[PDB]
Amino acid sequence: ETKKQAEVLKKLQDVIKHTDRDIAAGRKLAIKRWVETYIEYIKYFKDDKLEFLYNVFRDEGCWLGTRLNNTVLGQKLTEEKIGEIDNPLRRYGMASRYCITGKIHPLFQKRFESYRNKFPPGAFDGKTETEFGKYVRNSLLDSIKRKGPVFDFWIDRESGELKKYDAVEGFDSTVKLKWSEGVEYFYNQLEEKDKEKKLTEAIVALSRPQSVKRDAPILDFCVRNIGDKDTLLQKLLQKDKGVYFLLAELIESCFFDTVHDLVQCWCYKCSDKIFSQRDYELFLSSLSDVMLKNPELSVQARSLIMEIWKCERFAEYRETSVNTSNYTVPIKSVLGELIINWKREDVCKPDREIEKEEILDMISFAKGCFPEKFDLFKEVMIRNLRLCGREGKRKGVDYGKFAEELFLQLE
Amino acid sequence: SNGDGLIRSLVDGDLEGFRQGFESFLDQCPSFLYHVSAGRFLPVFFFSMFSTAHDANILNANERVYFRFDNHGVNPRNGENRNTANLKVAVYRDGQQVVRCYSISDRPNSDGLRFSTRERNALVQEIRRQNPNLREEDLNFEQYKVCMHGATVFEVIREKDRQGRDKFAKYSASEVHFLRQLFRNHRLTIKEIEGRQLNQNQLRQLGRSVNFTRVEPGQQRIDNFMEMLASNQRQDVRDSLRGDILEYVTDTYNNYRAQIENNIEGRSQKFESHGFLLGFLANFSHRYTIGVDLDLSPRNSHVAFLVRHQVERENIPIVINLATRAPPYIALNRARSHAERLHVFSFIPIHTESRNTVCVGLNFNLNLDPFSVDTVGLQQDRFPLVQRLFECLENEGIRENIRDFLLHHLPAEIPRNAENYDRIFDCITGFAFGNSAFDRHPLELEEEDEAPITKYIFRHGDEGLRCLTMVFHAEGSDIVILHIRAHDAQQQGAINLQTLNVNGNDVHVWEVSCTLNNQLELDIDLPNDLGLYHDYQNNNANNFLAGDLVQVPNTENVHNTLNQVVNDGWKNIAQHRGLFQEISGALMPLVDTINVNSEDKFRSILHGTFYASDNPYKVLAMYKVGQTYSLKGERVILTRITEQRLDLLLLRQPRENDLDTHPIGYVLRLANNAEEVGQQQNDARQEIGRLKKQHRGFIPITSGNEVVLFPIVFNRDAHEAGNLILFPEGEEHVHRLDRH
Repeated sequence: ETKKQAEVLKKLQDVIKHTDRDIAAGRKLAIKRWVETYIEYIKYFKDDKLEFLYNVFRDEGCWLGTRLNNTVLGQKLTEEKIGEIDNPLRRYGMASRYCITGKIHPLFQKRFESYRNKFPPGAFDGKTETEFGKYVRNSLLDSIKRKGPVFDFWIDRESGELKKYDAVEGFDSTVKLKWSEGVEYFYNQLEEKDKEKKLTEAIVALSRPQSVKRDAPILDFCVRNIGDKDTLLQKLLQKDKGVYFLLAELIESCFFDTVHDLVQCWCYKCSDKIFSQRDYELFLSSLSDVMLKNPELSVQARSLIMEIWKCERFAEYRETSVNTSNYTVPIKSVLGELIINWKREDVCKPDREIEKEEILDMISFAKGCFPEKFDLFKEVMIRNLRLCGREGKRKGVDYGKFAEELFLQLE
Repeated sequence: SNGDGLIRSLVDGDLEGFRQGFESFLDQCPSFLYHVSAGRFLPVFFFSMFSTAHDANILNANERVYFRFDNHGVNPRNGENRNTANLKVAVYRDGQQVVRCYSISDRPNSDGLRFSTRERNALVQEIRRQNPNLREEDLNFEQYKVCMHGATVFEVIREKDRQGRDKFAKYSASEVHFLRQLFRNHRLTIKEIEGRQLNQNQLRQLGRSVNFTRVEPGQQRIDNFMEMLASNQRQDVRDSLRGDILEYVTDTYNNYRAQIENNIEGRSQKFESHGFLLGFLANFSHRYTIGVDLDLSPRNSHVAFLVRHQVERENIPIVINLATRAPPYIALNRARSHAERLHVFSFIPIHTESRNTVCVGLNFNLNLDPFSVDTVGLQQDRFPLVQRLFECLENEGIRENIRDFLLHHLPAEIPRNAENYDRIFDCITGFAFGNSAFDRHPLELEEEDEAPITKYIFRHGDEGLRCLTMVFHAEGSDIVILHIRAHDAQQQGAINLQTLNVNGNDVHVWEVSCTLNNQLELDIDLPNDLGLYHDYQNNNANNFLAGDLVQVPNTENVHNTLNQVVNDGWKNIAQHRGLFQEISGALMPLVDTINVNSEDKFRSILHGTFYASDNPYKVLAMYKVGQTYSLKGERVILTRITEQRLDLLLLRQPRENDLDTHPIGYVLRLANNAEEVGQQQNDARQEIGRLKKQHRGFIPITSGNEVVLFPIVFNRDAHEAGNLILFPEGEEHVHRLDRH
């Protein structure tokens, strides 16, 4: 983004307060996702205009756990004024993306008329007023479209009317548009008999090789609103690596509670396994990555790492992950991150001793599986802790020495 | 690919096989030859290839390799220590009598390029460390030269075998430096140095001043490292870079750190670091379709590359920033910013439809944490110039974004030096005009309101004054005067805005002044509120500059025609002819005001026009399509390299059911008078024929088998709009791609 975008993000995140620090850390990430969506509308807001958003996000009614309540949020964001502070946002764009269908057309009619009034009456003396007004509407809609392809979704260009969408038609369209609030809106318009099916369709359509970060909040909403998670697994297994794609994108956005629910349902309740050895290793290393990027959520990331790593269904995967061969071992992008998390000094953690216990157990497991390769394992781990930089790593500090001290502790 | 491998051919003495394999690698790194003379870029590149060949299963263990950096040292003509060198490599295999020696430098006449007598003895000494039973009588030295220098030529030479002492040279480069330092006289010639006597201690030191180092395979095989990077999963690519690959590259660099860092001053860490990384990638160039995009311009140290077998369409781009002084975590921030804007900087996004990238900060000099890795999404290149000009009035950092927008879209092939000042000025002003004059969108105010913009351009009374002046009047809102002037074009005065119909009572007049300084940076002064419109017009009645304000005509019809041109009508000549008829119609009123004074000005105006319009999705200026290679007891193989560039390349975005990007290419020329017109059409049509000889360059950019090419000549002396831009009248514009 821009430098100003990082500043307004930090300002909005500072407003989030909560006693439960796990809840506060999750809500700050929700604000980050909100900013990444609506940065084009708030990029130039000073503190006088930002106060409106401060009071909106301070409202507990705008929240549902660690996630924003789009029904309450879309209401407050379309109000002209809340408690002596005027809404500084362009309200047409807010009503469009939040599907406030009672206000979309009136707000657009205001912008259409004030924009139409700035053209000279004799500007285009070949066009009729019918053609003149349609040209003004198309120019205005094309102008707002620069902020996103979803901002002409509700205004018919021939009539200027509020467009009407079937529940299924609008649901499929908002999934393709990667439009989180529109997907949830049209979901609640669906017949009950179709709710589970449409959510599953969105999940398998978005769990694809080239998914992006924007897809994760949609995948999170769909999974959270699916009752029969066992049936969802069977439909996801109809597509190659569909299970890996869903979990991977959720992990990168720190939807830990959703991933834990899926891991518990599909792995903890023959020889057929639902994902491969590589999927297994990429789950753990990606969790270790976001663990360092989000220290306030390191407890949840560590729990997820241990659930997946120690799952009895993947005991063979676990042994292979600590097999040192060709001067490398798959667990180095997990054990190294855990050592860095345990040693970081920019935070005040209560349970550093539990972190050390997990690290020593992981090392003892690697030593027990392949005793004749343990010397190379230690050599490989020390080398990786010295060459590969990481977030949360103390600069100029030899982390290979930390590995040497842990190996010496285990005799 | 289908080659044998660069090192494999070289070691076997297959000079022809090495040549074809190397020009295939040059097709993969189109900017490689721009830097072959920058420091030790070329020696380190070849050293990296030799030092990782065993680990890549290219050479066998019994094929022992020895090397040394023969640094050029002090220049006898200015006394300054040079940072260039010759790389000298020898391969020896027990049981084989032939010992092949290679001398690698940018020029075949580079100082001390030949193997010296003391270098032969030091090499034999190294060979004997592993083979104690060596018989030198059974050794047959085959000596080679590998050089490439700027057009650009690359030469592979089998040196003639010389008899007796002439078999090896008297001094290497470093020996001459050693003796010039010993005698404290850097201007001494080799003949003068020969005359000087040396005691026993000095000769002993001189003999150990040259010494070879054996390249030893490590404990890690790298055969499948490119397989790890030929992936469409960003987490997989990031994990493989964070672990095996970047650990191997930095650790291998560390293993030879003493040979790289010692006996040289003023070492160019930037170019050597990029050469080292490129040598690692080049050891896979014969087996993978690797695209490497190198930006080693001043103030830039970027390498972006893409790894695939051949046809993959969504593999992950890898964007690296090589720092030499800043820590790699800062270099990662620069690489992340470069990757976010990859559509602006690189041709890599043309070869992959991935929306995810992996970014890397790397600094070989650090012992701890020489690299850091992250992933970032790829953003669209859609900067609204006029909209940001109004926004920068009250907001910080927007001036930097406006400056970056103009500078980053300059053609990379134009160096930013005082010799090319007018070239850069023509490009900035022409691009800024095309963007602003052809942007059809109204101004979006911060408050919930929209206003149309009437655009003007000011024709200064002095036709020699190098200054682009434009005025943007949003209805009911403020007025912005934009200046982009040269360093010697400073003025004292105001632009008369009486022709404008200002109906609002709050309309202000702003001034945004840009200057291209003598260092070819673009300074944008803080915007100045010149007061209310009627207040501004009251004042300056005795301070109005001489000139005329011309209104930019409407250009909405160009966007609609561009939509039809890039899509359904991309092979219809009549559709292209109509597009330039409308561009001619919009430009003719102001042709002498915008002043299309050069081919750069004409090209940049069309670049800004095509950028602002929704179609085409992507437009590239001076896009390199590829290059051509001409071939011209001693065997000298000399190859001349000729580049084929497209003045303008227009591309669609690949859709799911429409993989054809409809590549449109325009060859642009400028004619100042009628006599030049026929000669400019002939040169433009001849350049078209040169482009029709290139097929492999167009294949990766489209899924179809056709490329549309049109010669375009700007007629500066045209009297009517119908002849301003000359389009071919009445086949010959569809280049059929032969994928056979």
